[PDB]
Amino acid sequence: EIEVTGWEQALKWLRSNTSKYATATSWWDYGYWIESSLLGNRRRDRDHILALFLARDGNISEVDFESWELNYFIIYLNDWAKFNAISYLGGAITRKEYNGDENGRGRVTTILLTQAAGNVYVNPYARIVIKVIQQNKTRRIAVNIGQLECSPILSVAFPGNIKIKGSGRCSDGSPFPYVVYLTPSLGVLAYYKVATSNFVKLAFGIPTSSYSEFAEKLFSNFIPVYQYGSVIVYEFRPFAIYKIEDFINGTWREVGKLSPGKHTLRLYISAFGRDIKNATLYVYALNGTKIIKRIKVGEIKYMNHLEEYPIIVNVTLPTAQKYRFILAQKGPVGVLTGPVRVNGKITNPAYIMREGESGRLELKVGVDKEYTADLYLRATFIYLVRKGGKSNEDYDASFEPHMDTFFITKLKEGIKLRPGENEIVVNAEMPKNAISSYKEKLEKEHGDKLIIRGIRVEPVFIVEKEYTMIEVSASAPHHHHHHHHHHH
Ligand SMILES: [Ca+2]
Ligand SMILES: [Cl-]
Repeated sequence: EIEVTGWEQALKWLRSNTSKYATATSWWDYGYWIESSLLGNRRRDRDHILALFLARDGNISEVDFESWELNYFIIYLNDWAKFNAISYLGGAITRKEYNGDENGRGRVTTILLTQAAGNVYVNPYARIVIKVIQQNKTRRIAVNIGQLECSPILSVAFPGNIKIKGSGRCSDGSPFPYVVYLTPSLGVLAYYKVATSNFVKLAFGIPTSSYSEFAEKLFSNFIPVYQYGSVIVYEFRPFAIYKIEDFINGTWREVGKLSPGKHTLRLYISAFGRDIKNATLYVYALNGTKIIKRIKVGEIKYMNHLEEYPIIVNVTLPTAQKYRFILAQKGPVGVLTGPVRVNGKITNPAYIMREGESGRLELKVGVDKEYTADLYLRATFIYLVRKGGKSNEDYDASFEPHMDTFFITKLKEGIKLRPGENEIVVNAEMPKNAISSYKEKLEKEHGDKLIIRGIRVEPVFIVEKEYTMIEVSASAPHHHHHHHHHHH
């Protein structure tokens, strides 16, 4: 029997259900041979940022995917096999842990999977058997790896969230710094530094985080829209609502569906990687795919994406099949649909111009709807900052990735974009020192601890953009159906 990975089905899905201007990304380069007119994103500086997302948890894992115009993020269960690399590249583990020190010793297995085989979990190839033992009025998890038995730091069974401590030691006496997650069909064995990583959450639906509320927020930013085999396609919503409360007969109640009529709602907002600024809230009433009313319900001048707070609104919802909550604010749209030229010449679309340069810049960009855009030149620095070790060459070093973006210069106000391809022509001036200036700043701040991994200079179209925060089904509005005998 063939092993279906899920990839063939997932790409087919993406091709049939998403805009031709949508951006998908992934760890693995499946699909590299697919031909497009698109010079945009369908998936090595960005590797550190992908890994930063996947290998980490909480605040530091909040990467600004919006600046990439990211639409879909593909999670592949088989990436456990690449997880040391991802952990290393994302700053979760040291070089030593990643693949051994200079004597090939000390390497760590970040993620191992076991298959449920009734009451017990196995991986033949790794010679692993995980089982629950009952001894001394109590439960414990035993991980057997060859002849030695091992006690995980912590184990958590799902469904349940049933926590159960252990020693973090083997019968050997030797350390066992692993966490176990038991699900109905998988047993995940994770090294402690990556036990609550986002990959573990999204690959295996484990709702754990070292941080309070973080798993719940994450799941509103990444919506499973399709799955097959070992592939889950998540839609990215940078601004999302993870919990709504209706104020009902004097107390707040968590709600699923909403009835038409007046409501007072408390919206719990998760902002992922970027702040809310000068934002308007809406509700769009929808019948199927038709939008029948747009209602402004609020504004948010500013919310910090690391310290978000609930928002109270009052709304009269008309009758409709479902309600879509929208956040509108400034952000990027447009995918490059042909090559980019400076002064007649084809240039790199990731490095449009060097500091000091000048000239006619020619872009062709595709958008899904009409907008009025401003065009900027935007810089992106992806770099590493050594944490630990006494040198970039020391094996006890880990490297923490960073991504800073800033707008270098505005090139044009009030471009009218049209659904489909748009040809754009403008005069462009790179200030000398735009890049070097920032490079020096980082150098001065971090010293030898700094490794720059990528610098980009990119054209970016800024518009009032609509973001989908959540979709809520309407409830039936009342309240025998013999009315239809001998009808039609
Ligand atoms: Ca956040
Ligand atoms: Cl941006």
